[PDB]
Amino acid sequence: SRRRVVITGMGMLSPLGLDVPSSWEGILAGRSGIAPIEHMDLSAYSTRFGGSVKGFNVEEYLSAKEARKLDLFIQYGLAASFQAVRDSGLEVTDANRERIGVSMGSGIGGLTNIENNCRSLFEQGPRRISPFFVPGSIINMVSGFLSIHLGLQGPNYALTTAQTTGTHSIGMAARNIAYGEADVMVAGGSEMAACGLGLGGFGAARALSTRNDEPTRASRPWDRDRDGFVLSDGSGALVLEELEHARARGARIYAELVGFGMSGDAFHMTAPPEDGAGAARCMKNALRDAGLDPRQVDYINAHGTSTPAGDIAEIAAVKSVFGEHAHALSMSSTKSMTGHLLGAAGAVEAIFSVLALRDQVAPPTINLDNPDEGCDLDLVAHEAKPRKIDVALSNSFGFGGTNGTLVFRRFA
Amino acid sequence: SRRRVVITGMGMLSPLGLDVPSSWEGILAGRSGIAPIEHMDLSAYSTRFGGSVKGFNVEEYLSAKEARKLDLFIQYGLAASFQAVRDSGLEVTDANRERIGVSMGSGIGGLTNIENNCRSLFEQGPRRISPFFVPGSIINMVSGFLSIHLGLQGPNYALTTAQTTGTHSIGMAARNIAYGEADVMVAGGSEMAACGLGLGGFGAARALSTRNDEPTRASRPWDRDRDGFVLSDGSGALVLEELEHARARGARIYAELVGFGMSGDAFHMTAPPEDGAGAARCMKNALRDAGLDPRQVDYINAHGTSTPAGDIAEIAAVKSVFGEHAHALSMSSTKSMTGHLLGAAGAVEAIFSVLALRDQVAPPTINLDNPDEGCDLDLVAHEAKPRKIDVALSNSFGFGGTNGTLVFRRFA
Ligand SMILES: CC(=O)Nc1ccc(CC(N)=O)cc1
Repeated sequence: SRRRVVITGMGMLSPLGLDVPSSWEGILAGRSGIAPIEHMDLSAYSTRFGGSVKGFNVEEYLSAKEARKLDLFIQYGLAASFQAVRDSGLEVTDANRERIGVSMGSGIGGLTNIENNCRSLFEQGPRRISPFFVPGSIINMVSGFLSIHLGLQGPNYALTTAQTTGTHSIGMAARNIAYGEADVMVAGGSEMAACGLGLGGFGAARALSTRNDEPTRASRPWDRDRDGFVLSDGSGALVLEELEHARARGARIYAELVGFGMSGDAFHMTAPPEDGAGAARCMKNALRDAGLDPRQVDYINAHGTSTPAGDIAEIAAVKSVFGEHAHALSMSSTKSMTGHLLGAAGAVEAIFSVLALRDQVAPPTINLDNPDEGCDLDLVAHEAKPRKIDVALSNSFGFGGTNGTLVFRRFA
Repeated sequence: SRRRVVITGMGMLSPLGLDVPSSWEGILAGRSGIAPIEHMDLSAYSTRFGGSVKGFNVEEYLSAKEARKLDLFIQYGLAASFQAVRDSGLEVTDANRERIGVSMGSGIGGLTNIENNCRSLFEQGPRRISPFFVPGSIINMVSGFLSIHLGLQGPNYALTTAQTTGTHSIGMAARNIAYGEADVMVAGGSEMAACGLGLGGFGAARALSTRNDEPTRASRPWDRDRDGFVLSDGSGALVLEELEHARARGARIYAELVGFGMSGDAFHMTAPPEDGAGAARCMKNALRDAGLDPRQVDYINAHGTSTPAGDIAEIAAVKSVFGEHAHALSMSSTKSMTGHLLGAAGAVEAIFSVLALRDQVAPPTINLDNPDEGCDLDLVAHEAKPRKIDVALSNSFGFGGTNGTLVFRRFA
């Protein structure tokens, strides 16, 4: 048998806002968080824009001294996690601290720290590398720092499955609780790869939209004029909680996490297969996990990266999985507004999926001016759509052909 | 309901050899794999030695063309994965490809590659960044590339939990099989952190031994003259397999994986607590998971990094878990010979723990000339000790206070 898992707290930094309600307000308004990147020389770069976190104040969370030790991705991870725990009302005690764990991940980790320490290294040699370089840059330090700050002694780990990280982190945290290895988990991911290395790295693979003239129109999933993904920064964290543990302390329950699917394409290092066979297997695995029929799905938060191959594969995968119901569900890419937070994409999009359930509204796919060949599904073009949503899927399909799907259902 | 998990295949690059048998021969012979580093000028560094992989031929596994796109840690991860799969005798088919997954982790991932591309960016501009920078450097691409080469469509993910990565990777892969998410998993980790930022970063933290004039004597777990860990490179991979699946195909079974434990210290970003309270919680979780009397434990492969605080914390944790039986079991650190492979430490040491079971021998702790205050257990000083081993435990502890324990026993 298996215990049920609910969402009792959510936290976020995104290009739309410094918390969940501000981000969600921008999502439902169709607002873009995309703009040229500042305080950075991007002259020799073919992409000069992205989703930055605007006006983040780390000292709401940490002392200036402890923040100086930590890469921005870790700072963002901690901000979302601290928000999620506060949002949950959970009280950590000697009686429960061994049952409360953390799985906060990242796709690329501490590129900003690596960049700045490389500067020191090359210019002045190794003795100028920060003593906190390693612990302040490695991906497990959101889980590490959070556990130390709150006294969490439950399972303590971090995933790194590129653009699938956040989805896998939440799913595997849910499994921890279901199989009785924990009663509470903080899970999600964080990312800050709007360094030269991130824009240069993805830029070198010509993976990025180069629509520098109109950065807010760059991310246009399933639009015939799309030219690659938009790089974005931020974090999402959820408090996952066993249902009876949640009910006993009178927690506010946003939604139930009913399904987790994983698969590998085993196809290509960066490109999905044309027919989305891997994403189809993963969605089917998630629905089977949830004991649900494809007909019961109302809302999908797509991966929807605005890459020509990625977008088309996801249409193929949804038609294959959902057959005569594929047009009845609504599917949207919130990456049309946020851009692609890579390892954090799955975390913030799980939150948007839970909020679609709370508010009975499908977030828009903005910039869908001219759907491409075969993009004839309900993709919620331009504006939010109020509707019945009992069951919401969130998909993540990343490099190495690693796929994740989460199934959320209304709780009452 | 929970299925049993056996080891059918193992693979390894270590400072002692280019496979498991050659590495194991070194272990039983008390040979050091530590030598001054030759692959770069370390004259400006306070540490100029480590455990390098010697004579690695990537063209035993991959085309030179593919290898040139991949960081050494991915090459090392693929080499150990391919060895483990071949050693398993398992044949991938349309019938089973969806039931075979991979969880190969790293602490740091492609630091060398990211450093080299940082150098190109700074000296020459962003147009010199490799288009293979991201897929050739990020941690999930051991899992990704292995799945692509072998056609593995099961759960596809990667852990990054610093020096606990290998242990966590193996443990959670076992859980995937135990719970029915997969019948086979390739699990372990790989590390190549021996670049400027790696030796420089650990150097800046004053974490590394500085015994440059006698590198083979540098790693001296529990010795009163120890002065930090020795940085080492390589990979460990194991094929984990549901027991009936293994029996059904006539697989050679090395041992059964009966116990996995995790805990957080919630103590310090980098320092283990002196009393080993988190290590003790972790081992107790693992032993309860295995349904064992602690007195059943015959052999512990310690974390045994050769840091003052780490080594002593482990004696304290073992004494607290095992009481008087702490004086009956054998505990050794193979890090005395291999050094600290960081994210791969848990992977190679799980293999040494299985081979301890197959051959009925406790590997030595070499260089244990003067055991420190309170280091009065059977630490297998100097020479391999043939003895009865029914149950073997492998411990890892990492930055973020992250703890993993694996419990193996003989299978009949
Ligand atoms: C394996 C390979 O073809 N590497 C590669 C590295 C760097 C670049 C960027 C450049 N213009 O030189 C392009 C390609």
